[PDB]
Amino acid sequence: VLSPADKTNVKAAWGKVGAHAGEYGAEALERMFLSFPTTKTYFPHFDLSHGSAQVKGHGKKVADALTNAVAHVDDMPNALSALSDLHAHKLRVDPVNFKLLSHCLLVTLAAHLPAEFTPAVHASLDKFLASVSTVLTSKYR
Amino acid sequence: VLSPADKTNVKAAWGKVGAHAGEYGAEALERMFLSFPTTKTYFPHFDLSHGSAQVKGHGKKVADALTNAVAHVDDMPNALSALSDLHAHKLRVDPVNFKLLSHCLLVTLAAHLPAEFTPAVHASLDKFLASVSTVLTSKYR
Amino acid sequence: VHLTPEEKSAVTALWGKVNVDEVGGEALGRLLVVYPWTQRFFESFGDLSTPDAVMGNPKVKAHGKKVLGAFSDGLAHLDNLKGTFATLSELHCDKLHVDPENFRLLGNVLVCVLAHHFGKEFTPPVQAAYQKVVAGVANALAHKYH
Amino acid sequence: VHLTPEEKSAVTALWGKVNVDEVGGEALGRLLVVYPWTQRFFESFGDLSTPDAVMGNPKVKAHGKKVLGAFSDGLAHLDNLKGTFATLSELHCDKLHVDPENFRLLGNVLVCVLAHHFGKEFTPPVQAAYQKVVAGVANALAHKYH
Ligand code: HEM
Ligand code: HEM
Ligand code: HEM
Ligand code: HEM
Ligand SMILES: *Cc1ccc(OC)c(OCc2ccccn2)c1
Ligand SMILES: *Cc1ccc(OC)c(OCc2ccccn2)c1
Ligand SMILES: COc1ccc(C)cc1OCc1ccccn1
Ligand SMILES: COc1ccc(C)cc1OCc1ccccn1
Repeated sequence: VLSPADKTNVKAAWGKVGAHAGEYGAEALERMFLSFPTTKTYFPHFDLSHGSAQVKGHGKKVADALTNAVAHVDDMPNALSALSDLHAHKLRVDPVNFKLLSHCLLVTLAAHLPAEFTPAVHASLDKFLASVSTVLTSKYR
Repeated sequence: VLSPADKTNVKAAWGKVGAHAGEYGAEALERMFLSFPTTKTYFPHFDLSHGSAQVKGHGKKVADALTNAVAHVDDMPNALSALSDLHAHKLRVDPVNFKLLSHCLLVTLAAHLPAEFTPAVHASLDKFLASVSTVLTSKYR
Repeated sequence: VHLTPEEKSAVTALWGKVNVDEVGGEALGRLLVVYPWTQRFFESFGDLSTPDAVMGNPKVKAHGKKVLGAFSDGLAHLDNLKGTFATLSELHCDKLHVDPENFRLLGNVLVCVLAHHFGKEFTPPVQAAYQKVVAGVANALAHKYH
Repeated sequence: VHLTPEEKSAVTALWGKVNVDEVGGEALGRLLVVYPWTQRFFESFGDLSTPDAVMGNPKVKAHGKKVLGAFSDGLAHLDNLKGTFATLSELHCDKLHVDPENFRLLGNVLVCVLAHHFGKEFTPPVQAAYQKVVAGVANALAHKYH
């Protein structure tokens, strides 16, 4: 559960990420695949080499889903129902993997935002990602 | 996130507890205290002996809070805000302890409601307790 | 695991009453229904589309007997779980890549099944004994990282 | 504890640039801010009421230097983390009863902090190498729980 301040922090921080959201989602995926290679078993048909255009393209999709979540932070289940159907009902992603991707995204923001990745922002974003992970791992249809 | 069927499941099963609230709540705590002794450190001043009147008294507070959460299954952060204040802001209970008490509550329901405790209901109750735990370990005020 | 003589006796007494042809399948079926992402590991078992299909799935029930079998073995070698589950640990960690957090989940679902089957007989102290037992098994299976 | 000869070098080269007096206190402070329940174990440290109070708390800073020292220790004995962390495992498990999931959190928070200090220099391969080290340290600390 995010507080009113968490929500302001998430909107402000994602706002600062701005046009770089796609790049950051792509780097978060790359970091995850390298650091926790078992996550790659979920993407057997992807070209997963460093710099892969398919990963850059999928990172933009992930980033756009998060931008959408930030914009509907008050009712994420409704906003992400199609994605929950995909990850929880169809792919059955073990929740541990969401923790891994959430961590890699925070590592990516940290590497890119030395001036804006404050402890409060880090806290609010971590909860926001835990919140999205819960929706994507729950079957609520 | 709970599906409509989960809410149905949860209200039906918990409604069966009724006036057993206190007894079942006490039993869940006793099972937790005995099975995971590290949890007793949150009640250093309590009399935790078997049959303790302190535990029996506390167990009724806990079950009735669950009763109140079941009634407000679609609006938990607002309904449990006072409990969140207590567990997240004041007591700072480590989230792992909620998984332990939730497990002890499910063990208690299974031992007493064999007919009711079906795989589907077991699943819905587990998710519901997870929802409850998220609210009580989050600071959102 | 360090069980008390009293505990060890209570544990063995109750286990002797466990239907070895059904309890493991009930526990595994419940794992798949309660924590649905676990079905991904068993997609080759066929239809696991709904709770009833999972619980009624023949391969789930058959596999469950093997899982119950491993738990019995653990009960017989509580003194050395680490060595008893070495082969299974390698299987689940290297071949299967099951996150260890899932081992604890199955152990706790099994405890819920024992409570469901034995009712009041599965007393708090009897549960405490079983919790040490399943934590031991889970810990023994997660040693390939540990 | 893998660490290809090249990863070991990468990790070593990066650590030499780590600020010994501050990084440990930033990691602990961020743990206290990001996962607030962890504050329960540090009541004698003083004001932790706001992120500014936490990050500037002198005890957190002083204590974090010891935390960082233990990480340095692990890096200097990568092939024997279990022995290196035995004393600390007993302190955290048996005396403080810190749930082991929090060792993993601190380790990942430390990774975030390294990334925060080094920016682009904290490349995905450098990170992959550090994830092995922090997983190793957390596993080593949870050992008493084995
Ligand atoms: C913050 C968490 C995540 C978000 C927001 C998210 C978002 C997305 C989005 C936007 C899609 C594309 C849907 C489309 O094609 O329109 C997708 C697909 C997918 N995701 Fe995730 N995802 C998350 C975590 C993960 C994790 C942790 C895994 C597993 C390690 C995973 C596995 C997949 C797979 C396998 C696909 C389908 C890829 C394909 O074959 O095309 N996702 N995700
Ligand atoms: C489903 C989860 C839980 C529910 C619904 C719940 C509910 C409650 C309620 C209603 C109160 C009673 C306050 C009063 O007297 O009016 C309480 C107090 C308290 N709870 Fe929880 N609780 C939950 C989980 C936990 C857990 C996991 C722990 C710790 C292991 C915990 C530790 C405490 C303690 C320390 C108090 C204060 C006791 C005292 O000093 O009197 N609670 N809880
Ligand atoms: C903690 C208790 C566990 C025990 C005692 C146990 C025991 C076993 C046993 C006896 C086998 C058969 C080994 C063989 O045939 O050589 C097996 C196989 C398997 N286990 Fe487990 N297991 C455990 C947990 C889990 C969990 C939690 C998962 C997944 C979430 C899992 C997934 C698998 C898979 C997919 C197989 C292969 C099944 C097949 O397709 O034949 N196990 N397990
Ligand atoms: C995984 C990294 C961890 C390392 C390397 C580590 C390291 C240390 C070190 C070196 C000490 C000082 C021991 C001494 O001076 O005798 C210590 C103490 C302590 N640690 Fe940790 N620790 C870790 C994680 C944690 C976590 C996650 C918590 C709790 C959330 C924790 C809570 C404490 C407490 C409460 C003390 C004693 C503080 C006092 O003197 O009042 N530690 N730790
Ligand atoms: C708001 C919220 C959603 C989901 C959570 O866990 C799945 C949650 O837990 C509390 C928390 C998570 C991460 C950092 C700090 N607190 C909260
Ligand atoms: C609806 C919901 C709330 C909170 C969760 O985790 C904290 C959650 O995770 C998915 C899940 C939990 C328990 C059993 C099965 N799924 C879902
Ligand atoms: C799939 O679950 C999660 C995914 C991403 C994140 C950030 C948190 C999650 O769970 C919450 C959590 C996990 C570990 C410690 C504290 N809180
Ligand atoms: C504080 O967290 C929890 C409390 C009670 C319950 C039932 C689940 C929780 O977490 C969800 C979870 C935990 C382990 C595996 C899968 N899902």
